[PDB]
Amino acid sequence: EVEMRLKSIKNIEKITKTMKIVASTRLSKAEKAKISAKKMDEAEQLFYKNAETKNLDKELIVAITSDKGLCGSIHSQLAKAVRRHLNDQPNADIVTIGDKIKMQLLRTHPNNIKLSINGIGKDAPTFQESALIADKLLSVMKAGTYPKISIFYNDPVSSLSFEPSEKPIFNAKTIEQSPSFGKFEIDTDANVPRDLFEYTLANQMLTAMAQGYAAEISARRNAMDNASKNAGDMINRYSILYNRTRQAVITNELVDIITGA
Amino acid sequence: SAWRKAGISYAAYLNVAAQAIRSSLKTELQTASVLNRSQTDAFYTQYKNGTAASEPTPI
Amino acid sequence: TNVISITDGQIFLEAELFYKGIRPAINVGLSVSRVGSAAQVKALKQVAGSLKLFLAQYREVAAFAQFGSDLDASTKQTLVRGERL
Amino acid sequence: SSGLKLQFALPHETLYSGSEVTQVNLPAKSGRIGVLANHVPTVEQLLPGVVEVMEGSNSKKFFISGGFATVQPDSQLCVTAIEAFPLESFSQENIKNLLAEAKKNVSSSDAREAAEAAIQVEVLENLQSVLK
Amino acid sequence: AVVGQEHYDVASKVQETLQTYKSLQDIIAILGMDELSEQDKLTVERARKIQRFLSQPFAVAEVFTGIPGKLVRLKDTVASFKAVLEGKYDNIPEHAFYMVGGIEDVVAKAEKLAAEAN
Amino acid sequence: AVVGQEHYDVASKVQETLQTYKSLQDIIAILGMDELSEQDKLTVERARKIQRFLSQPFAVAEVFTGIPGKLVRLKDTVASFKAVLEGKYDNIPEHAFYMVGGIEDVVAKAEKLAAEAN
Repeated sequence: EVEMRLKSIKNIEKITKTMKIVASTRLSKAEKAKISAKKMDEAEQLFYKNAETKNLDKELIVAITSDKGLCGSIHSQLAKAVRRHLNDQPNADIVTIGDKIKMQLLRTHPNNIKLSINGIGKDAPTFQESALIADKLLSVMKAGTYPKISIFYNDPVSSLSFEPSEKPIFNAKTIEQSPSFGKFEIDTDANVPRDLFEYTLANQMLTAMAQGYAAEISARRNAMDNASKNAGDMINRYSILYNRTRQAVITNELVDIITGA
Repeated sequence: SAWRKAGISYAAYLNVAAQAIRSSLKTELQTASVLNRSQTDAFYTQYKNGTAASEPTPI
Repeated sequence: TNVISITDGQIFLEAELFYKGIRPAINVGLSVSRVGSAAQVKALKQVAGSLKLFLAQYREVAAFAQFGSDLDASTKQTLVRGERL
Repeated sequence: SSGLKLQFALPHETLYSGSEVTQVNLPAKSGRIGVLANHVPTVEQLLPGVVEVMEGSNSKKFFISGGFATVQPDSQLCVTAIEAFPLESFSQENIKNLLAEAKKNVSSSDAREAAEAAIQVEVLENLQSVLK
Repeated sequence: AVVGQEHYDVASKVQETLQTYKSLQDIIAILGMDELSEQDKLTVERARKIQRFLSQPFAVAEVFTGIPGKLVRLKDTVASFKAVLEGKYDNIPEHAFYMVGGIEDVVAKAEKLAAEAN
Repeated sequence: AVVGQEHYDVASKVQETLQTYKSLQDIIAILGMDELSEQDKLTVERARKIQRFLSQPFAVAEVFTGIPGKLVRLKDTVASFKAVLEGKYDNIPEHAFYMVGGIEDVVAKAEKLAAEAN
């Protein structure tokens, strides 16, 4: 049964290599998106720094996960934050994004998930797909009326130094009357506050989804990488056992044949 | 333009503008990600209190 | 070894198959028959010509489903076809 | 910092990042935003027009179909547009005349669909207008 | 036709599940329980519970396990296993499935673990 | 200098394309037949037909298969595989060059089979 173990580990290693190639293919696009998305969000963040855009105070619960079903700690860490939010704010509506986050959000509170959209992590973060997702969110159940909304989003530092970290969003009320919003002026006719809330949600969502897709592609290159290491170690051990077993079998055969003679 | 009355949101308007502006261009400008910008496979099925994901209509 | 070198072939009923519930337990991939369908009623042959290839494909997707993850349309269809067969 | 910095980083592909300029005149929602230098703390949602970003060199003209240009107190114009455009690829004739009219077929849809597509009704005219 | 069609099916399902666990053990160790299917994960969890249900307290083995021995009734055991595969106690504790009698003693052990472990 | 200058040129590609076809054997089944580039998808559409075209019915395997046998020559097969690589018949169907004779014999296989579709 050692031979079947070695060959099955070898097959798992081949499958892991194929998954690594798929990870590279998806990670190229995820990084390509995140590169521009980070700057896009920093553009409106400059305003949120130009005007201290602290939001005070029906409050949604969100998470970051692409269209894959967990990779090491890609879905688990976000699920823990989702359960913590469910405990803290049971009456908090959930935005079920992708599949793994969709399944995790459907797990805790049936009355929280207000949307169930799948396959968000199809490819790189696209501006139009993210924008349409937000516009639907900005139209579903008055998520703009949601006084506060925390984005429990991945913060991949370099490779996997992340969890679904929580951040605030400057909404329609919190944009116009920010304490340092006196710095940047708005127009009564232009209706700045609503548009600033929507666009802040847009930039934050695009940047966060791009970072999360990049981080899960990392989980497809930093969790399967650990699995590839495990397969290498198991394969070396099994190869040692089989090479020793074959040699010992041949030796015992020679010994038996001579001992017969 | 008519985002004020009966659209979806500011993102919907600017995204439709993006789709038209890309349509106001040939292949020598529109990169591959513009295809996913046009081919959006995000399937929106708003759930419910009783976990009623009605229909995953493309976003 | 000598029998498998002299016999017609084998139905190498591996223990995993019989443990996997498939009773009888002809491990189709590990099976072999030198004679083959030429020594068969063609009524069987018309369906076996596809049955063998379907089992072969299922052998090609066994590892992919062993990973327990998604894939393209051909792969998932092959897995469902092989398990059903 | 002297001059005026622009942050034109759209959700598609970031174009400008804090580069100095002499003018970034753009078509705001309430009007024409001709912020040349420094500007003042005020950020406006934008209307489809031309952003002739006058750098220290010539003013590149790109008919941009939307955005918001945050005039940060550091003479930083954070123009988080939705689309990018060249000074040459954003200039064409046939692509700006038939596409909108073919889209007018979509306007034959129901009420909410027409309300959405009313933006596209005049979307392509702006590029052919600002192409010069 | 020996011990019952239901018994034969129960044994067949149990063996299939355990064989699935052994077959997936390689990928489980190499990658982890999360990396595979939720159907596969569910089967693996049920199989682990079943394997942990395989042991029992034997009357003279009380020297080792320390529990007074338990003799599981054949029909009761078959029903218990059919239930456990069918998820009539799939939420009971794993450590409360080892060294007990039938699924009744399993539930009693789960309650005891609810009292002590908490 | 021992097998023919062209025969090594084509085989080098033929070995590489099949190895690339072997290299593309894993990737195509993972995410689909899309990831290939224009040269790669050409190879996937040149080799997976050539690897299928690798087959040939035998002049002695008459009793089982039923397809009359094929016996092209070296000057036939060598330039045959190159034209398959060269794409001069890249429009041939999936089974067009498979289980066939030479390159000139891969033309009729699709042509006679295309009669059923029209």
